[PDB]
Amino acid sequence: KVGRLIYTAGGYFRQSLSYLEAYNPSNGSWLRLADLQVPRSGLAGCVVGGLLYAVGGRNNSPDGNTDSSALDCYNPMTNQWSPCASMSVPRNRIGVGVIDGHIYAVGGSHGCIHHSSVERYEPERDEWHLVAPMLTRRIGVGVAVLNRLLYAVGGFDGTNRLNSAECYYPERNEWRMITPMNTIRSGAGVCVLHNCIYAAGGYDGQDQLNSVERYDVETETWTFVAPMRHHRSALGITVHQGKIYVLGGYDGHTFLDSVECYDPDSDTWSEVTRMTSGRSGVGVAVTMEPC
Ligand SMILES: O=C(N[C@@H](C(=O)O)c1ccccc1)c1cccc2c1-c1ccccc1C2=O
Repeated sequence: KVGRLIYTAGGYFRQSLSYLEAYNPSNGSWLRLADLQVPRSGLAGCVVGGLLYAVGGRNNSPDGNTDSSALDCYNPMTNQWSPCASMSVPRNRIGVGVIDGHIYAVGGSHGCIHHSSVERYEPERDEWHLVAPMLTRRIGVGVAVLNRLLYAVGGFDGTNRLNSAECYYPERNEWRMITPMNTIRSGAGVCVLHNCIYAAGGYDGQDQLNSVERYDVETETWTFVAPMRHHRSALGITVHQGKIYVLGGYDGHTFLDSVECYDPDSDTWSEVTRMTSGRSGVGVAVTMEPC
């Protein structure tokens, strides 16, 4: 269990960013690692087999905006990125979850197109294949996996921001609606901790949110927990050693550098570090330290 870092890839501040930086909770240090080959915001990060994957996003740049169909792999042992097979379609503001060593890419946008489509990547074969689409088109969607079931939470369908959520049952290749959240959330951070799916922050159509709610997969209810110190949309999120970490985002005024940590035992958030610069739209995942 030792030696793991929180990696943050990409993001946005004025333009999309290529940064890969890794935080060590055991000593408070940050490392700057190999830049992404292409800057991207609105991507997602995940880890399979000790390798960090960066999925989708968009390169917002002075010379144009290009939505990304890319899958790229970072190996901490070599500090190098390698391209993988690309997805069927570009997906900005994507959500991603991993089940049994397979990466699911969910929703996202391509220009004015808001996807309901979903595809699954097989690292051993370096292939993507489409699976059943969601019941709702969702961009800015939060995704997490609990008990080998995949959840898609909130987002924007092209007309309205959403409080709805749905679950994918892989052995039936089928999506079903679950109880909706109490709050509309686009661009929330969504993760799994213990028996619950958490949705932290986001934008409700009027304001960035500091509230946080969790869905108990047995009781099918959403319950609010302690709010974050900062309102934030387009935040990064991950879980490490039993605590939720939220990174960056936009608070309605500033691109945040703060990283907050949620302790479920005390139901409290604390500010634990700051990124090297404020940014939104990052991808985040946990794997072994490099070299
Ligand atoms: O929170 C906002 N927007 C969310 C939405 O539209 O649902 C969203 C959700 C997910 C990804 C991107 C955006 C929002 C509202 C007004 C002004 C601004 C933003 C914003 C967000 C991120 C970076 C910069 C800004 C910014 O200047």
